[PDB]
Amino acid sequence: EKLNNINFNNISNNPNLGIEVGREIQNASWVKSPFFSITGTGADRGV
Amino acid sequence: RLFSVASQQPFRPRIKAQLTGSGVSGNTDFEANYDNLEILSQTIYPDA
Amino acid sequence: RLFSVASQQPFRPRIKAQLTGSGVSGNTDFEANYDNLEILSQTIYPDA
Amino acid sequence: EKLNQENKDISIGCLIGASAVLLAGSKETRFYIDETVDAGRKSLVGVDCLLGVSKARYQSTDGVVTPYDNQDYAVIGLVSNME
Amino acid sequence: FGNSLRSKIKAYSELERIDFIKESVDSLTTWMNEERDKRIVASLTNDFTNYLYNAAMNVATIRKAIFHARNGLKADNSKAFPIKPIRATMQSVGNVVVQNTSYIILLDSYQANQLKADSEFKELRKLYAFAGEDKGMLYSGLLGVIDNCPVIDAGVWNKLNVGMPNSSISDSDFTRYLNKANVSNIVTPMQLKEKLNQEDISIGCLIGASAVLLAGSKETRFYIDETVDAGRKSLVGVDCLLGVSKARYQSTDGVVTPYDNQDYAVIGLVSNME
Amino acid sequence: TNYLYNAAMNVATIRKAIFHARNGLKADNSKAFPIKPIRATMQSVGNVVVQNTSYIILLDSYQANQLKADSEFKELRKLYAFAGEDKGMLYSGLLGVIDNCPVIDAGVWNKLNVGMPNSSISDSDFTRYLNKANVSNIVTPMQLK
Amino acid sequence: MKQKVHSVSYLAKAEFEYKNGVYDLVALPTGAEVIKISLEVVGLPTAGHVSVGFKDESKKNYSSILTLPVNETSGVVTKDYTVKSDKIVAAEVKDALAEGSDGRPVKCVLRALYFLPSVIEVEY
Amino acid sequence: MKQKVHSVSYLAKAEFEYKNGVYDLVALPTGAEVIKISLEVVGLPTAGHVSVGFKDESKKNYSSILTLPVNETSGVVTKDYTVKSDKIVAAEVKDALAEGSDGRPVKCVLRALYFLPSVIEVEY
Amino acid sequence: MKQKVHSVSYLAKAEFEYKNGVYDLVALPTGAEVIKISLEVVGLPTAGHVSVGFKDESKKNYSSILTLPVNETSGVVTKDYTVKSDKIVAAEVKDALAEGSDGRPVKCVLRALYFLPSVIEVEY
Repeated sequence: EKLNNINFNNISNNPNLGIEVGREIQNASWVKSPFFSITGTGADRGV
Repeated sequence: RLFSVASQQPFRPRIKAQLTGSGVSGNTDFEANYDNLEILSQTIYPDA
Repeated sequence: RLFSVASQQPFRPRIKAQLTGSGVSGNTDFEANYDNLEILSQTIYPDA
Repeated sequence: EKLNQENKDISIGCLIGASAVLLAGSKETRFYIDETVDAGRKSLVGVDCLLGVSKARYQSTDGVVTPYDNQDYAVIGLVSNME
Repeated sequence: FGNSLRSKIKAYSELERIDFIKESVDSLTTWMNEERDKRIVASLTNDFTNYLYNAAMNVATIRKAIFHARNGLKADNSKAFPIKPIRATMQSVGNVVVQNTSYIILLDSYQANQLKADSEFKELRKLYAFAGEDKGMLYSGLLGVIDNCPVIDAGVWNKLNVGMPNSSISDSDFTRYLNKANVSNIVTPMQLKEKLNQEDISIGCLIGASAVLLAGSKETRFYIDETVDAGRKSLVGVDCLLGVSKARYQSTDGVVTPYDNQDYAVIGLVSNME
Repeated sequence: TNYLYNAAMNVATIRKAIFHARNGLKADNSKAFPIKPIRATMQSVGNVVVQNTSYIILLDSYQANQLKADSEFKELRKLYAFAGEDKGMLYSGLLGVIDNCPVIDAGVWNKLNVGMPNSSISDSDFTRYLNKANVSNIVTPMQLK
Repeated sequence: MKQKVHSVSYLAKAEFEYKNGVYDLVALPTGAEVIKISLEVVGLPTAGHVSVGFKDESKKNYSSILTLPVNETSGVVTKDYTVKSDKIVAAEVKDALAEGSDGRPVKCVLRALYFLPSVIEVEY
Repeated sequence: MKQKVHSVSYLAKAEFEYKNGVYDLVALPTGAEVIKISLEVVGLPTAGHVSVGFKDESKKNYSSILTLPVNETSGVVTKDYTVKSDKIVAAEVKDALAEGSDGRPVKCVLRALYFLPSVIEVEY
Repeated sequence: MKQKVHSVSYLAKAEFEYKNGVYDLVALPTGAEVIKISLEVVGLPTAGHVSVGFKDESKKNYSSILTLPVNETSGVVTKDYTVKSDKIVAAEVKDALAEGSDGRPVKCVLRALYFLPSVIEVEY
């Protein structure tokens, strides 16, 4: 029943504070293989 | 990166991972092997 | 009570306790007895 | 059982006040009409609702203690036997 | 081949604020890109007729490979036939033309580093700096060219993205990308490691003209089915048909040539990675 | 989660970090995932076109000195000079780029200005600028040491 | 690897009250792929047998495929069946009197899991 | 010939690691037509029993329907079930120590094939 | 109560003519949930065994899972299987001569009921 001691809580645990989630989901994929540059319709293409 | 948030609430940015699933081959219906889109998130809390 | 909220997010109904503190009298200035704005909250998650 | 400890069946009523329960979420139930089942021979009609029903019972946002805290806002139970 | 995703109920989709069609189409575009690239790579690094093996890549082995391709030699000097170059120019050094030839070299990332941490490669890069020939390659961390052949860090094969394979890829996860109608024999990096272990590894390639043949459509089709679960759900699928095959050119009649069961324009480059 | 320790900042460690970022290996060369780059461009090696990744590598000024006193850094600067690459960096005291990645002298964290932290920053002082609502665990530089 | 498979499957559940007679439990199409027939006795019988088998829609082509005495109260056919004009699953109880030992009537439940004759082509 | 049949069927597969405890493997709806329950032991146990049965979502209504000692390492329920408020398939292992004879932990896999309560009308 | 279940199920039926050899009956995808394998002998064999098992698409990874002598003429595998690179159900007959006692050739029918690797999420 201790009254008014130090809190030690973050800005979380504050129920007045509401969370917002981002509409924009970011793809975790960025790498691009070189094969498109190799691939071609000419007779002298690697692919 | 800046994440300018109107109403300056806590934010929750999200990313989506790679689709690491073997699909379907040939006439097999798409649905015989569904892939799963996994989403990852984290919460940003303000500080005054 | 109906709480129509756009985006159908989990809602945060929120109330205030009535002020039950004696104020000030006469020339006494407000800061000699500040009143406390106490807030109470609840979370309503949706069900599909 | 709680009443028994402090066998007859019981019946439950209540005195309710303003904002006894809270209906968060839209009132717009959604209807889905799929006239494509069986290549379009058959139809399927579905109804869906997202609804948050909660009996009003608030919690303190900090450590302050309040009479309203952790109590039904506007509901008083009334329990009798089934007879 | 193709893949698909089915959504949550529209209530859940707009609850967690996901635009399922858009995100699904993006993710499936990524999946299909990686899948067709893995098709090409798996056909490319399938059973090797001639492959060189050095415990670590170096300009010694790159030169040996460009050598064997340019004049048509095998590891044990079985002398198969010369690999057609990607580009075959012709220039005179003093007063005599020599027909210099250009290839492509796809190196695993571990192999690219083994080449980077290679003495002779360091002096070669130094000399290019002095001459000002490969300018932009030491600045950019790339591998430049060797003997007129670009050396490319393709990457590593894993679940997330396509790259040159290695012996850690399981047999099943490799044979998934082989047509089995366009390949006569299957030799996975597991099997190749066991093979050269008779006397973990990482595979690279030397590529000439028409090393891998693609037949059919390079285009991709998307199918959007909004009418799932009466409409609460949508199904997004992605599909393409494409025949990939490493050029092999068996025969027409029963006559035997040096071309029969020979990769037309591919030389393997195996090296330890770890 | 992923950090490389060397007794001094040489170009070897910088390039090792670039390699781990580009290919996605943990500090114990185990496979995590390729770090997204600050920039990703297309560069032609011969006729082939590959994708190059530029990160930003922020060096504590102690580390910037350790790098300026690196033999391999001097060799690389000599090569850049011969090839006519990024110029006016040794003259203007900067650190140039390494594997397409700008190397930055950030400074030293003190009471006056901001820079990369040292093991001399107090745990209390370091935490003062941590939200503790936006972290999973606290590893101050003394704890890292 | 490529094949044709049955992609449509149904389960039919039917109850009868376990006393002498013949009951037409499940109807099957021609070419149906009957892959499970299970019979269950809900209650405590005292005397009698239940025989499930196949018979024609009209003519008297009954032939038992699973016989259940009183004691075990549950059974499953040991064999798989392609429907060839025997399009009725039927059950007959030749011996049975009132419920016995319970006062509450004895039930029998038959569940038939079968695949439809339709096929689709799939390669893996 | 006309009837109502269950046209929707699901299979639920769940693993647990075969040491003492209670696990809630499969959730079933009311009116579900449970037609196959199979339990499998992956590994070489040395001592213990696995009992699978039905229990409530909340209250302590557990009752074993299939018991598996160490030796046979596989089992299937001999009976068919219509879900009536017992909407949890659960498995308990009362006796078990570490893996034994292998060095690699012992797995148990439960597969439940059940038909949904929905019915459709078909005539043949 | 919430889970992921396999909602897609196929049945593959294949016949062979019961004489010495190896037959590739059913093709399965990786992650397939094989829940029933049944073998049936149509006719009256006089001598021989049928062994059904799993093998690779290419390499010689055959291993019998169900052996059937002449007498019983029907069998079902006692075990459930998740397909892990063993994507061929195969059957071999090592001993067999002509039909015997009938004059009409002896058939063997294999039915494989398996659930596709795809899963969906359901709560009850």
